[PDB]
Amino acid sequence: QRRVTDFFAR
Amino acid sequence: QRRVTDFFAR
Amino acid sequence: QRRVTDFFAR
Amino acid sequence: MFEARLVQGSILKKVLEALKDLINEACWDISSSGVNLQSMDSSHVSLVQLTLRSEGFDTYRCDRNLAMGVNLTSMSKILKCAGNEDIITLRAEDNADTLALVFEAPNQEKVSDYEMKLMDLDVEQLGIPEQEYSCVVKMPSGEFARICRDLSHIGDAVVISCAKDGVKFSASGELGNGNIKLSQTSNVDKEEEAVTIEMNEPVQLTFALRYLNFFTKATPLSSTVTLSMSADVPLVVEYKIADMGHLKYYLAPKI
Amino acid sequence: MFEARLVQGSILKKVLEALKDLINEACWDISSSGVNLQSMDSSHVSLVQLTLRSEGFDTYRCDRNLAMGVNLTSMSKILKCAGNEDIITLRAEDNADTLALVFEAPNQEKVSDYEMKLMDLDVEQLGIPEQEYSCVVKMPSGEFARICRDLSHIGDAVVISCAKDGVKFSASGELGNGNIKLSQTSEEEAVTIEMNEPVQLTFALRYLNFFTKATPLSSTVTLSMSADVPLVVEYKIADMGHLKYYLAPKI
Amino acid sequence: MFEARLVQGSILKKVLEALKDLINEACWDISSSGVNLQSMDSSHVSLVQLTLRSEGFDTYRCDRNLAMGVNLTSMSKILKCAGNEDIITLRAEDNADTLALVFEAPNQEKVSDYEMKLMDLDVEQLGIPEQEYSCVVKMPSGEFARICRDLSHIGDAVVISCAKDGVKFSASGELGNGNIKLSQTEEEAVTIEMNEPVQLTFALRYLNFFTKATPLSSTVTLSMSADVPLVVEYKIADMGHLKYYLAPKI
Repeated sequence: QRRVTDFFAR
Repeated sequence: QRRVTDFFAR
Repeated sequence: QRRVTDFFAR
Repeated sequence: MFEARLVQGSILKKVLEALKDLINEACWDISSSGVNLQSMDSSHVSLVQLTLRSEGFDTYRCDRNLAMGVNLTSMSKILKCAGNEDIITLRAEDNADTLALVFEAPNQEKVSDYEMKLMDLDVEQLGIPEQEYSCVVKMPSGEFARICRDLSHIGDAVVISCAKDGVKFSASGELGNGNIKLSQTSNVDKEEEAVTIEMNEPVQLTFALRYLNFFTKATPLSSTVTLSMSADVPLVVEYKIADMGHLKYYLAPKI
Repeated sequence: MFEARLVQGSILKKVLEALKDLINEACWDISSSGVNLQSMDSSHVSLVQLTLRSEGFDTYRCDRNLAMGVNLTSMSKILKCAGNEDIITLRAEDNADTLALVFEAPNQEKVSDYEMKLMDLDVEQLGIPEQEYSCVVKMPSGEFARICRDLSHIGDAVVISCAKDGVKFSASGELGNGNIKLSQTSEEEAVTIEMNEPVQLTFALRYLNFFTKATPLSSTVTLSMSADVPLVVEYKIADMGHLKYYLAPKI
Repeated sequence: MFEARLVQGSILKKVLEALKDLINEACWDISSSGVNLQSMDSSHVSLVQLTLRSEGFDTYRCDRNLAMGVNLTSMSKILKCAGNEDIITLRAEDNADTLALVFEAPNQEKVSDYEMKLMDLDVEQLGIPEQEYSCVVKMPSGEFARICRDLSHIGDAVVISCAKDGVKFSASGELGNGNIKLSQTEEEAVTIEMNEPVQLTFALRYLNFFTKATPLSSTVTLSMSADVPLVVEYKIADMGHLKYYLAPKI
């Protein structure tokens, strides 16, 4: 499982 | 929380 | 209580 | 002997749903005038006052007054075995410590016939005197349940405030707080859908919701419920049992 | 290979509801003549006897006889993934230890397709020969359930007494005791009694309650009793087979 | 101040059912253009993106942009006290740390009126850009739920494979394994705008929390591309949308 934090950022 | 004990008798 | 393994076999 | 037959059986099932959850044991007072139950819950905070006039039974024989001590849980488990359309008949040998119930399916086939042990029950019944009340609110019994449950998500206790205009239920809680205002209603199309207030003077009182929630178990007995309050004396939540009797609940207020 | 297709899928879901709660494992006997399951529950007090004649399937191919060992809980969890209107097809590669189920939504452009591991299980079947019974009661399967549940609020065991006039279910309890009399009636709503001689027997309700899980399989149920021999609760699976439950009596 | 009135109250109850179970706290971004909520669940694996355009409210006033910090559990417990036909009005004194909700029964001359404490919360969220996706599947939102629940009896993770013909959800498990194929076929329809084939693996644990939005829409659309998040988009008719983002595996 990847984190969806990993694909997009602030 | 007063009770019904003390509003009616017997 | 009883068993139904009492009436029928192999 | 005593022998009462009730054509609408469901009334007696609906009754024991209201009670069984609030009071385990209770003394039924049988007499020619009919069937009278009065009990407090084990906390002594609420009081139940069932009346079923003899008038409202299809058949009613009763030679001497009885005091039948009934475990209401036992009697609920038995009325659970009665179909809704079933014709329920109570029968008690006066000189016996058991009560018989007979359920006749109104159509066909079949007749259930149960028999339940009674208990000795010296119950000091209380003397509720009849009174002018300050406020009386008649409203749909559903809307009263809907209200009591909704404020339970908020708070422990409801504050019932009552004017001419309308009536306001208020609760404070950890998460927030809320107010429900019912206004008095003319333009309905149903006499029972209406909210109406006979009001001598304004009242505001605080009650435990814990309890009002057990009371609303009577909600399938009546279109409407009436609330009677006065300054520093018990709330009376009265469910009419059409053409038969009434079920009154008394709750003591706080401070 | 073996491959059976059932247009009314719901029958097979309704079956596995009746069973899964009474028996975890069970051996399916596949053959030309159709599908035969016979199991006792873990207590050895009740016995289940499912028959689905091959006749009653829309398609039925079966080259050698199989004994498919199925965990019924596993197979219930899978039939849960089948819509009631779905067209269920069982398929077993003979030379394979897995069973495939295919659910086709009665339409097109939706097809579920599951595949469940099978286990080795000794089909030591019991003998049950068909018999003249003393009493046979046919009644609505609903009313039998309604009765069995209601007496459970009273007692552990029901006493089933049977005359010409009607049939009487009785229970004793801590709280009191209770009696239900059904009379015989003059079309599945009917109560009827083919009666050689009167019977009164005692059975555990615990069990009769697991049996009534079959109630959505049939309009009616028939009860066949004789003096000191097992009760047979037979749910007809219309134009397809039957599900017979055997319960041993007491004293 | 800010003050919005929504004639179809049920929309706001249905929303907070979808969310409350996935995210306890969340920052509502109020502005002219309307109401925007974006949160990740505590695991940082899923992301929720609610949009309610101001235009789809019966009344909408809002003087400066706000960031209202709401415990969604608290706010669910309160919208539970609102009838489905009720006319819901949010009001937040800018100069206040509490949010008011007023439920007017459209019939009954009855009016519920709750008032809930707000919290400070970092509104500084993620920058999900709009993209061409490889596959897009539109299907009945029911059938998507029905599928996601059914494979949960089988396995932990679903593999969503997408061709021109149709779309296939696959799960492996302890007891066995299964495949559900939808073929292409107004809201009852299954349809696939497809640039190129995609196959991805997702946790069902999460897709099940998403299908809690199923009573918001006739249909749902799934947008996938190679090794980037699945977007499960529930349309909130003539009002906005609720987009769920889930990260794939390996």
